[PDB]
Amino acid sequence: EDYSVTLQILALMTMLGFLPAMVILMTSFTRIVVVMSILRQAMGLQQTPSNQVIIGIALFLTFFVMSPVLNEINDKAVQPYLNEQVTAREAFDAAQAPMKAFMLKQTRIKDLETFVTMSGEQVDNPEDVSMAVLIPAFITSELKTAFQIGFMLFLPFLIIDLVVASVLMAMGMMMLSPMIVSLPFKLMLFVLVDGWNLILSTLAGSFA
Amino acid sequence: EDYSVTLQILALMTMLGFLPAMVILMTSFTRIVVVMSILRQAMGLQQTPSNQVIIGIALFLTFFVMSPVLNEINDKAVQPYLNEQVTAREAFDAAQAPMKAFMLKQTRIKDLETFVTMSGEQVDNPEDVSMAVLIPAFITSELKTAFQIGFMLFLPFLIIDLVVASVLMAMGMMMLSPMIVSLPFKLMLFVLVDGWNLILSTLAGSFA
Amino acid sequence: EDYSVTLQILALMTMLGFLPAMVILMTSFTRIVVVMSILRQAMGLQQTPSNQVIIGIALFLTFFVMSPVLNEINDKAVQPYLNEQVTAREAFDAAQAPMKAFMLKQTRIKDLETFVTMSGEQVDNPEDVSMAVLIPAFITSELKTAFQIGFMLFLPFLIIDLVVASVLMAMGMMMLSPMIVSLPFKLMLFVLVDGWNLILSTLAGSFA
Amino acid sequence: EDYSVTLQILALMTMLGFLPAMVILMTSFTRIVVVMSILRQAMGLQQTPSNQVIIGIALFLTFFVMSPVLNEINDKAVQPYLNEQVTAREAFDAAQAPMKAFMLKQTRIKDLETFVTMSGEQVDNPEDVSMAVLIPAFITSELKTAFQIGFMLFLPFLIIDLVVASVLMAMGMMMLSPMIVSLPFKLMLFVLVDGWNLILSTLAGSFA
Amino acid sequence: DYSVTLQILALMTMLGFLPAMVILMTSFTRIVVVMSILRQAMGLQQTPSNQVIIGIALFLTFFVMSPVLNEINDKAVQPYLNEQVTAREAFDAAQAPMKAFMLKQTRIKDLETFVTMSGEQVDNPEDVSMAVLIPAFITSELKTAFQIGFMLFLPFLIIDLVVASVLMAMGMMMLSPMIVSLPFKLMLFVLVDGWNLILSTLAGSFA
Amino acid sequence: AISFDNALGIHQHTVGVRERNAEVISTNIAQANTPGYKARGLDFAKELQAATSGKLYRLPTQPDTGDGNTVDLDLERNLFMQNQIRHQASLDFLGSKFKNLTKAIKGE
Amino acid sequence: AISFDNALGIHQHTVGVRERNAEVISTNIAQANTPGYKARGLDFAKELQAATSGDKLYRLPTQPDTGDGNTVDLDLERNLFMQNQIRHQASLDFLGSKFKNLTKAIKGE
Amino acid sequence: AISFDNALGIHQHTVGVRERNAEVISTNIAQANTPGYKARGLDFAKELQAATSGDKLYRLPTQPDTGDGNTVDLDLERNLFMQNQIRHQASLDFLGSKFKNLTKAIKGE
Amino acid sequence: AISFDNALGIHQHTVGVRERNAEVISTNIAQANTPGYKARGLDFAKELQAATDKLYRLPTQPDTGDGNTVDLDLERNLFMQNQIRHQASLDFLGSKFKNLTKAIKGE
Amino acid sequence: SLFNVFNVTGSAMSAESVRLNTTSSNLANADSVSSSAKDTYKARHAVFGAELSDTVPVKVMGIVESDKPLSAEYNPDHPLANEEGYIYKPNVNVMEEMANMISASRAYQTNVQVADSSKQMLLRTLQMGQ
Amino acid sequence: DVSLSDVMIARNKSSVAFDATVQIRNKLVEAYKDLMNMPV
Amino acid sequence: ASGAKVGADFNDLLTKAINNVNTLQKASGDLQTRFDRGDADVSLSDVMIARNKSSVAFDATVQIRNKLVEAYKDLMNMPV
Amino acid sequence: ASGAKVGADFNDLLTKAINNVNTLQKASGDLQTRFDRGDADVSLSDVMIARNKSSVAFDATVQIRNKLVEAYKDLMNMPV
Amino acid sequence: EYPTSVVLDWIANYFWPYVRISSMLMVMTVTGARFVSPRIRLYLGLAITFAVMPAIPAVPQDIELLSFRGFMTIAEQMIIGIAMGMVTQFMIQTFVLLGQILGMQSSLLLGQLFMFLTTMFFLATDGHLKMLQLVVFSFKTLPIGSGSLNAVDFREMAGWLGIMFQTALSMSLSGIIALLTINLSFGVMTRAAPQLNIFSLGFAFALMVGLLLCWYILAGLYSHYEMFWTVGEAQICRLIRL
Repeated sequence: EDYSVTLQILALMTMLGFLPAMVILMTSFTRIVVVMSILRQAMGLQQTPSNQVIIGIALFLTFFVMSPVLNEINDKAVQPYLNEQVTAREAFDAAQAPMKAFMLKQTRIKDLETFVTMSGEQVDNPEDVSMAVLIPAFITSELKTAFQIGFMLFLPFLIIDLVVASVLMAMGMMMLSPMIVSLPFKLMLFVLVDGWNLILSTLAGSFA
Repeated sequence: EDYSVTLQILALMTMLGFLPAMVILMTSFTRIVVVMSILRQAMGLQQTPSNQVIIGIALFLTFFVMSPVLNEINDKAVQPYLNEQVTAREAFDAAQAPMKAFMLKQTRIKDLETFVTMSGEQVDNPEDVSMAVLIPAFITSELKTAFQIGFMLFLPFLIIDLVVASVLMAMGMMMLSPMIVSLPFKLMLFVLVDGWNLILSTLAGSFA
Repeated sequence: EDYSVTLQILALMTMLGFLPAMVILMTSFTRIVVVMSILRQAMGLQQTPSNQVIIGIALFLTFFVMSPVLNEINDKAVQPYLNEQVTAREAFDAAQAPMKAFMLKQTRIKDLETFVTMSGEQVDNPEDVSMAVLIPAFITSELKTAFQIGFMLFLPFLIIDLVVASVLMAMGMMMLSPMIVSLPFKLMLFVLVDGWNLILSTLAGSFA
Repeated sequence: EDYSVTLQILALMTMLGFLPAMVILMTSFTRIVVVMSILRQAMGLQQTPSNQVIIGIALFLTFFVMSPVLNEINDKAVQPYLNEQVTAREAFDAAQAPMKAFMLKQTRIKDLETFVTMSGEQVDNPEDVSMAVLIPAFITSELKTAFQIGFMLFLPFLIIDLVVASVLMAMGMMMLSPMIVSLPFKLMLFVLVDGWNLILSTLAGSFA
Repeated sequence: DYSVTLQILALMTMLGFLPAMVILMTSFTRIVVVMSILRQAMGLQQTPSNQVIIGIALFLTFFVMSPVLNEINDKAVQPYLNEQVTAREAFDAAQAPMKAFMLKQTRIKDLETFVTMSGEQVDNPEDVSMAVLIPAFITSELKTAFQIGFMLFLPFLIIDLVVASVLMAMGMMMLSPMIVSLPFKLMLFVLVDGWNLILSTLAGSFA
Repeated sequence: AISFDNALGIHQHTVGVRERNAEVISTNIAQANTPGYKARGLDFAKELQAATSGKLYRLPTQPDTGDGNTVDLDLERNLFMQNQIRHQASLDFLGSKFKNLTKAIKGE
Repeated sequence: AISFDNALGIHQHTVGVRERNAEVISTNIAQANTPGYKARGLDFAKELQAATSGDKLYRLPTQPDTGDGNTVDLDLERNLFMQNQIRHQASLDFLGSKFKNLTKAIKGE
Repeated sequence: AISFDNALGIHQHTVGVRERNAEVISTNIAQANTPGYKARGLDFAKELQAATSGDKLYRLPTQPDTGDGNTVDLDLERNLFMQNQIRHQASLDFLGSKFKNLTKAIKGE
Repeated sequence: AISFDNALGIHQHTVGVRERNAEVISTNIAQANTPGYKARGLDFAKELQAATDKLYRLPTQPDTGDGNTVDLDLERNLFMQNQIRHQASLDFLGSKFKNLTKAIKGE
Repeated sequence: SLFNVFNVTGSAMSAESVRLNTTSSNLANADSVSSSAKDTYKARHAVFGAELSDTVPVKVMGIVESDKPLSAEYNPDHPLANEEGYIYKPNVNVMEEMANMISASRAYQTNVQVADSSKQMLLRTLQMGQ
Repeated sequence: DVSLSDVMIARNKSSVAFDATVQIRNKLVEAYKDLMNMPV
Repeated sequence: ASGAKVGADFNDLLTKAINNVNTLQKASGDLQTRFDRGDADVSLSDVMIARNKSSVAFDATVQIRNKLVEAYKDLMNMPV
Repeated sequence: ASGAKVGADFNDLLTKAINNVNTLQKASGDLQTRFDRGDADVSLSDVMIARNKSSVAFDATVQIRNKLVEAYKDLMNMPV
Repeated sequence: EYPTSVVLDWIANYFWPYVRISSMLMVMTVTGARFVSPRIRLYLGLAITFAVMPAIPAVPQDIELLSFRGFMTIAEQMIIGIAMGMVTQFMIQTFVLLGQILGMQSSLLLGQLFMFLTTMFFLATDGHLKMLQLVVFSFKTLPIGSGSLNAVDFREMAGWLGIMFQTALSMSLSGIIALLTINLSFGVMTRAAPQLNIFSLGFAFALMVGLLLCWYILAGLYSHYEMFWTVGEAQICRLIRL
């Protein structure tokens, strides 16, 4: 009944091939990158942080926030499987469940309702919905949540820029572009409040 | 005299080889991808949603909206074939028929008219046209339909952009860039209108 | 005299290897490919039609526009060949003539004159030039003809961009990018004119 | 002492292995590709001419300009070798001499001086250097010559880009992209000047 | 000594490691990196192409390392063909000319770092084992290639800054400076006879 | 044109005919002791032509001993030996036709 | 799972036992003419069990010896050696296919 | 210089000549008892030269015939047939290697 | 090193000596009846030295007026031994190239 | 270790070779009266041995003379006779030498087959996993 | 003390183990390179 | 324990095997030439045994060499 | 120690091996054609020894060429 | 012995240390550059692992090469290597951040000028040698068998974005104030006549001063790099628990 060693290896290599998809569609990678995309866009820098470090910080942030779920998968699924306590079929299910639970904690009821009706299936409990339908609902909630956080992050930088523009216009110099003057002020206020540490607390802790 | 088992396998392996072509031309993938592309460019974000996430969302959406035709293929061409009830040649026709019907429901008669004349075949009824003629007509109709939906979603973001520019020009701060201030309002409108759930629901309901 | 069966297979299997080369050099694939790229550049979207879709439409159209040539190849070459009415030598020459006639009809005299003087051969009439001197000339003329058609399509979108840019400048907002504002109107112009049917019909009709 | 038939077959079957190296190093294929590569970058289109079409035209061009050397090889080395007039080594030397004359004709002295000193051999006349020291000197000369030709062709398109960008700044519309509003004029200049014929003619002319 | 059948198998096997020997023991590494860095310096991305870059390096690594091949031939190849030396002694006789060349073309600091990492006690630089000299050689040659290559980058970066500032002076903020700088980047390289200048210095750089 | 009738030649039919000729010789050897049996031969030229586009009696060298049997056993052995040699050659020719045919369609 | 034991099975221990049996059978054939030598037998089931996790059996003669005392029936020894070689070839094919399938899955080729 | 004549040497002609010699020897063995039949012999040097760049001789008897006129020494004919058969096979091995050497040079394997 | 002289050993010369030895024994058997012929023997060590001769055999029994010193019992045994050893030399020298080719090709 | 069968089969080949040499000497000296009555040739026979302390090699433990009494013949004409005109001859029995010749040759060639087949098993082992 | 079966099994086990670790390393690196080359 | 000890242990295993194969090849060569020169103390059976073992021993050497090269060729074609 | 000097030296080394292979093949062919034409003073052993030498020599020439061509392709096709 | 143990251990004792070394190189500033070919980088990783092998302790024999536990070991060796590599990328891109903030404030590619010079700083200060010394030290204090980056290491590495801005602002604070005060002074001084304005005339003035200030920035940039490297090196040792 249990999959043979040859077939289990084939399944293992298959999931490694789809590993980039699982990061950007099932884990918290999508929300972090979108929020960090807003932060770069909000400040006057266009490509200054560069794409490489943002993804690298996002990957490390995901491993931080996915550590509880990854450890739960390790304990429940990997440990019985390594010790040959359980078969491969049930070990795979034991690993799938923590991922499903985490995606439910970061989704909305309205999003699930739309896709479960879209799939044209019958279900009564959100806890046993197929992962094929949970994934589109999860990322849709993630994109909406990220836009909410990004909108809140965009407001203080908009506040600073509007104040500087008003001050320059009030002083009478209708000739100077507000962006050049406002950029150091936005950066200074981003540093002396330790903005990134605050963003870490409101982003890593946003999942719970 | 159905195709021999060796030829039947050779045909099926060829269809898997053209699987990207079938998805990107014969399915709903193209229209969803284009509409998402227009929406992303409509806002101030260049590639914040990222290309992999956009295609990932579209792949799940195009699978859900085509579940009815996928089931019809299974219930009329796969199960009779596996139960040894239909000739393999008949089963291939039974699978192609629902796919042709679905593509005809989402095509424009002008697209059929120009391609039928282009192919130079004397066919009158708009149901017995070849797949060689139907597929270019279908993909042409999907591109035009996506542009119409893309323009529809673009207008509210154009309204916000003009209002912000007009208000800034009213105060005489012509040097201030309207795009930096416009973006948080574009995120604001799209999130309190529940845009992500709304657009994917409309795209799902569009194919009918 | 007549090539042996083993040699006939070797020659035929050789031409399958050069099939991609003959498509992009000796058919209508290149001109249609270039025009869509210029048409895509004219509109604000740079990757919305998608390379795979554009090549897919180009492959379908080049099948429709080369059908008179292919049918002549079938009738003149293959049918006498399969019925053992002509040798392998005559069949290959009979297949080359309709293909050469198609390329001669779409070429330019000056391009033919340029390569004839370069090849150092004594040619009395264009309708008997060698194949090696026609292929570079045919692809040269197709590229030039493609640019002329692309310039025709570029102007209407350029006019819209110029119109909207000047209107925004008249109202005093010199910081709002005309590209964002112009994009919805560029898409609409391509829609209510039925661009995806008008452009393709002209491209197919440009070889008649 | 002429080599055995088995060695001679093994010797010229190795030449087929090194055939791609000869084209990219000892022939005119290098300069023609570079000039058309720079020409493509001069116009707004990024990859419209495509790499395969560029190589295809280059292969036809390098075949037409190397015909005198190929004819000389056949009429000095191949024919005596097939007719048992000379041995294998004499045929090999007779084939190399026209090839060396072509590389030395289109090379630079300083490039020859640079490489003869590094190798460390006595030279009193240009026609005494080994092919091992002529190949790197020839390709260096071709790259410099190709860059000079590319610079000339680039200038007229640079003038158009400066004019169209300056005119837009004259009206005061800085946000409008010069690149989009300059592509139709860059393409049209290449048309009415008939670039695809004279540029290839100059490349053929430059080698003789 | 090893039997005739075995020592034929030995040379046949290491005949396939010839690309491995070239990359990490001779001057192929430094030239390719400098060529690659200079290729990125101009606006052209792959105009020189990889095959031409390699072909120039292969010719250069033969002319420059020609003294190394001379010593190996006369000290290892010649004695072996005259039966004046055995298989192992001939192989050792070939390592010494190549180990000497690699030792003199590395940095003290890198060798000091590697002997510490390798955990072997060696009192003088000229007695280090080849197992630790090979990584030390390529690490130092990488630093040399990067330092040489980026200095060649500087004149082409000067042109970019000049043209970009000039375009921004007139308010033409949307014109991309890279397309304007590209014709002038090529001209600077051809006016200074770049393809001869870099190769002459690269050849003379080794010892 | 490319077809098996032009690629295989007559070797597709020759192999079959020689198998029949083996049976004809075999039934002659078995019936050597049966009185009243007349040795029968097969005309290869005529049989091959019939197969391509679609049982004679052998004359005795000496009178029979009285049984009525005209089977010369030493002649049958000689004919069977030659037929077996040429049958192997026919297989060699016909088999090589397919192998050279496969090499062309595969390119190596 | 995913281990060489669970993947190869008993085809790795069986090969060793089959080679052990061939050494025993060849010994009986060589020692056929030695007087007083008693034919040696091997139990495959016990040997396989010992190999998987980790005594002298003699073969009863079919007929009395002619006086020397040697109970080696060379007719039987050849038959057993022929059988042992065939089953050993199958075991190599069985064990060899275990590695090929493992390599096929880990590389998708 | 690459041509079949240069690559196959004289071995493409020797096989046919030794086949001819076998026929000449065989008809001497078969016609040993026919009276009036003179044993025939084929000169190898002449026949090979004729084949290379484009008429069987008579064999002198070592002893007089016994009154039938037949000069076939069946003792000698067997010896020549055996020698020709061995030399025919040796030429086949030489000629066969000529094609194999060409094939491995062309295919590089 | 790595030369045919060392790869083949002395097996390249032994095959030739066994052919010469077989020729001499064939001569002795044929000339057994011709009077006055003295049996010829070949010394193996001499051709060994020639690699890195044609002696006479002293009879064990007197002649019978012929003067022929050929013992047909001895010649048959010496021809049988030489033929057996000749095949072994072919096997030894033949396997020298088979191992040599396997080393070069690796297969 | 890798060639245990070869050491056993090869030992049999060397063992059975000695028995054939001993048989040849017995038949070639069946009529050698020699001199005296104690220096007379006697039939020799090899002794095979197997030390069973896997594989048990066969080792020849020396040549042993037969214990059969010498064949006496009355011949008061041979100058090497004795007081009673008797010449003692070797105790070689032709029938037992013929049987040994048959037994030695067949057993020797049987071990050739085992040794030859043992190499095939080793060659097939190298093809495992290929 | 060792036989060809042990040598061949050791060779096959080493080949399978080496092929296993290389491919998994390749898969993970390709996954890393895909993540790095994405539009932020 | 360090990783060099494992590497040295692996190196000594390969060196020991090569010496064992070389010992068999030289042993077979001497027995072949001893019987070929005409020495009467050498048996054809022992010679055939000697060259059988050397041939098998070298064939094992070839198989290990090919696997090592294939692994290295596999190794160099990897993302890095 | 000049580029031309070493280039000539390795060319001399390379052409010496090619001439050595050519000598073996010509000698093998010469022995075959003399024995095949009927020369009495040519032994089959000399013919077979020579043609075995040529096969081994030519086999090494092809294998060495394959190593050099593969090595050349490896350096030219590397992802610079 | 059974030869399986000897051959398997060496592959386990070599590839696993190599994976960590190779993974650091592909993310490293210099060895992970686009100029070098993968083949040269591959040989460098092979040569470094072979040379530093004596200093690497023997890996535990409990974990099998073909097992899921061994598969996890390969992944966690890469994570350690990428952690060191990302730190080096963080420093260089922070200088790229320093270049672009000055360029943006200069009314304006300037990041490349700082990126190239910072790469020279990395090479001249033997930064590559120190990283190689760090990874071999990681083998000692952070064994291959038991040990991997914990959650705290991920959070510390994720917090380096704030390190970028704080360090970049600290380097440019003196210059950015100078850029603002001269532009504000130019604005107020020419505000008397609204006919002149600045627009493009202000573009020319701003960029000339901005380039001049970058000349001042390069004059004292080395000291900032030395302090920055100490912060980064301390983070790396924290990851490897040294």
